[PDB]
Amino acid sequence: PQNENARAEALNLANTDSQYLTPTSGSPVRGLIQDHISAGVWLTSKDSF
Amino acid sequence: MDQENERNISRLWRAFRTVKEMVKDRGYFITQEEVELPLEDFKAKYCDSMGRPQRKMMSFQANPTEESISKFPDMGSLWVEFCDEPSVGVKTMKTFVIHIQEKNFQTGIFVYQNNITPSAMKLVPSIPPATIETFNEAALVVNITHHELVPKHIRLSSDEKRELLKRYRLKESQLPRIQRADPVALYLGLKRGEVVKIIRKSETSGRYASYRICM
Amino acid sequence: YQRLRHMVNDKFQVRSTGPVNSLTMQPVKGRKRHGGIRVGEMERDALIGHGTSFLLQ
Amino acid sequence: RASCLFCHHFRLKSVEVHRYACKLRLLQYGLIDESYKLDEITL
Amino acid sequence: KSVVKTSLKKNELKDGATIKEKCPQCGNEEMNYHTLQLRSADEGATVFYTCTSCGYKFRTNN
Amino acid sequence: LSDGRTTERGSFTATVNDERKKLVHEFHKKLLSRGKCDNCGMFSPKFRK
Amino acid sequence: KAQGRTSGKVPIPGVKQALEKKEGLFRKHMMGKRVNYAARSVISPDPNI
Amino acid sequence: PEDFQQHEQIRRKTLKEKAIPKDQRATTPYMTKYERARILGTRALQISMNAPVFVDLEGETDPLRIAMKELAEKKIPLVIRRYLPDGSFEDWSVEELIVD
Amino acid sequence: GVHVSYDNSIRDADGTLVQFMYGGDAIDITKESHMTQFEFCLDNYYALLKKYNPSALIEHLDVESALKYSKKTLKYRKKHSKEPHYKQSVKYDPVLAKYNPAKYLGSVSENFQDKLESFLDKNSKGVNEKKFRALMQLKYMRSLINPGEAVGIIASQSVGEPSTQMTLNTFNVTLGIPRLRE
Amino acid sequence: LVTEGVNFQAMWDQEAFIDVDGITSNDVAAVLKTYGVEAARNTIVNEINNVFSRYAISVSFRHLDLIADMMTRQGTYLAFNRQGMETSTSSFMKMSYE
Ligand SMILES: [Zn+2]
Ligand SMILES: [Zn+2]
Repeated sequence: PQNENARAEALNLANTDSQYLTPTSGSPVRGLIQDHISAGVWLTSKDSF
Repeated sequence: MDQENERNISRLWRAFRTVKEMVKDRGYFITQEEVELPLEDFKAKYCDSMGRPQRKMMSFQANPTEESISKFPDMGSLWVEFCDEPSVGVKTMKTFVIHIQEKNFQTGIFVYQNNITPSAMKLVPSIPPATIETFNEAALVVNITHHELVPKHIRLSSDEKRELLKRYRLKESQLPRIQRADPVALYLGLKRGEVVKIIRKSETSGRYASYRICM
Repeated sequence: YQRLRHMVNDKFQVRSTGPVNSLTMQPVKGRKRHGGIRVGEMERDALIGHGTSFLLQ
Repeated sequence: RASCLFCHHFRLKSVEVHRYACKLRLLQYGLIDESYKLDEITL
Repeated sequence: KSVVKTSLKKNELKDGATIKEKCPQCGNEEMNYHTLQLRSADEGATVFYTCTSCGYKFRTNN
Repeated sequence: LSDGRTTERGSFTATVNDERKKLVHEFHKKLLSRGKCDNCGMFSPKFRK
Repeated sequence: KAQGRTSGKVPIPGVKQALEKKEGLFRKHMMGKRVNYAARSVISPDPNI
Repeated sequence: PEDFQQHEQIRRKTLKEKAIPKDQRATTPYMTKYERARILGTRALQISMNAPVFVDLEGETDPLRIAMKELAEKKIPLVIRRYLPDGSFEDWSVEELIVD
Repeated sequence: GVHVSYDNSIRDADGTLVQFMYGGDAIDITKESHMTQFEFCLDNYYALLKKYNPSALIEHLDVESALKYSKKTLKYRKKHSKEPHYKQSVKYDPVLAKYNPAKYLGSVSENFQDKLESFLDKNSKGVNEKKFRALMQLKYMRSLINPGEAVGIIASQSVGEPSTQMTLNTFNVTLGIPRLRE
Repeated sequence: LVTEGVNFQAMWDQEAFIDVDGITSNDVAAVLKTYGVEAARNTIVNEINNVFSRYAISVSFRHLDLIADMMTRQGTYLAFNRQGMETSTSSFMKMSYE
């Protein structure tokens, strides 16, 4: 975008972080997806020393 | 032997019952147990000796309460009218108009049985103080406002209507409309402009009062 | 493994400025002609849905 | 299809046209109920 | 009047297709499924669910 | 006009606009079907396009 | 709305036909205005941003 | 000379109609997340054009981050014109609202 | 162009009005997640209070004149609860239809009110039960709809978006999209 | 019960077995024919939810309230077409639709 009335909107209204929940029923749409989820149950496992 | 002549009274018992619910729920003065008339008592009083009912005795006058004068000062009597003829002739409707002319009511609720003459459906706005409301006996077998989906209909007076247009800074027509001949808006007997408040169950707030206009 | 036909080395493009039209004074289509990105119908009705009206103006 | 080619008018009435003439004069303002009660005030 | 049976009964078709899916609504384990292929061949069988005790569903997309 | 209801610019609401399409469409039906004239007995045959 | 001579492979338009489809003018270049300062590319994974 | 007299008399009286003063105003005392956008646009849009900057900016080149340094100190001289769909309005300064 | 005006009503942009709050209670759907998570908000009072910052807040808004009003119709609704809803006495208007929720603290939806009351009746739990009412009601006040919200677009893109996922085979009734097209 | 084929008035003659204040259709332009418009509104928030709950897909009710009140905004049962938008105020929205 090309002016400063728009650059503030792209940082405050339609940015990603404010679009965390869906506006459908309030469920989240962000999140880690495949690599780290199955990776995280190894670091949080009890044998991580 | 009395098998047709029973659920032709059991409907007319309920047809009588919804009218005195209809006249009560407007705000007129019909008492508690004149609504809750048993079918035994409906056969003990209005029915004659022959094993049948008779409907002239069912016709009556209704008057406002002490509170439907204070809130709606343009309110007067009410002549709930049943009929004995199945075919409503236009000559017999002269008696209906003159009996509202004579006793000088506010409204006369005619109630028919089967049909009214198409030349008799023109005398219905023919009295500019006293408009006429008509209902079938089959159109009143169940009071429709009892159903779990139909919400509580409360009509308003022109001084909180005035505060209603002032609250949201409204035009007089930018409300959701209700129809002219909607059966609920004939049950409440709405003339045009008469804003009715509707308290419905919003699924995420419970009780929630909205409004609607009549045109 | 099988290296496929269609690749990304004929897909991407960039446009900052260039050829308007006459009837519209609007930019031009064409990957060999400085193609203009189209902001379309359901692209119009998502900027409204964010509430922004200077990312639409 | 209503303009009568002989009498240089419509086929309609003087007041039947005037009713829809006068009611749209009421429906160009914020009032609808008086357009219906205009039909009531007759002889 | 046909010699073969021509009507399923009211409560006499219990589908045995039942996997032990952990239910986050009542603590149930046994729960049926109804799996269907939806997308193109970059996507597997999108796994539906349906329980019997609670009566509320569950869903795994892939 | 004595009230704040309408001005001489008018008022155009959908519910005003809804009922305007009930006069005119009914006004465009009985004009489309008349036997003779009223202020005379003379008339024309059916225009066919 | 023209008779013409034959069916000439979606024949030569007037100005009503310049305004009545998904194409035409309103959805085509009033709702769907193509924009300056804009690109398109092939998305890719990156977990260090 | 004479018909602009019958044009400013009508307009500024009509402009005087739909104002709702500080005692009669009853909309929200919050900054409704679009007010925070359009302020931080148009305040940053002024600062780009050498408008006076009522804050001690310390090595910032972006008008946006400069304008987010005045909103944090309630310095922005704007008045929000919250319309109501009858046409009326309530006038709200940046100082009397709470930035979330 | 349907949007939430500053008087919290649902007006189409041509002035015409549809609803009087956003779905009755007028709550932002991306905010009402821990709005009724009453156990959780109790667990984190000392970190969630200073977000909903009340020390620099109370001088700008009514505090007490809706709390008392909410405690009247609640007491009144318990008296008329066994009546079927054509015999209800409607002499008490709800706190929403008079008190603007963005101005009047404690003005709240009369279903979430019934849970916030009925939660604290079943607790054996250093937070008193009166300093927890004002948190959960300020949290309703901060999680309202921000007016000028496109609730016309989101009413469609909660319908037209997940309807791309239902044209499959039956698990008698017209189903799915050709049902929804009627 | 489920009666396949809608008639409300001839179900009010059989109240001995039937709670006649609990019958629940889905013919929305028939609910409006008897039960009035705030009831014909109440079928629409229901029967749209019967679609999505069948697929285990959850939508918030405020969307469905906002649609049903918008659809029945005229007191009649109106939809999203040329004919529902026959009554409107902005004709550029009419021209760009179809
Ligand atoms: Zn379960
Ligand atoms: Zn003539």
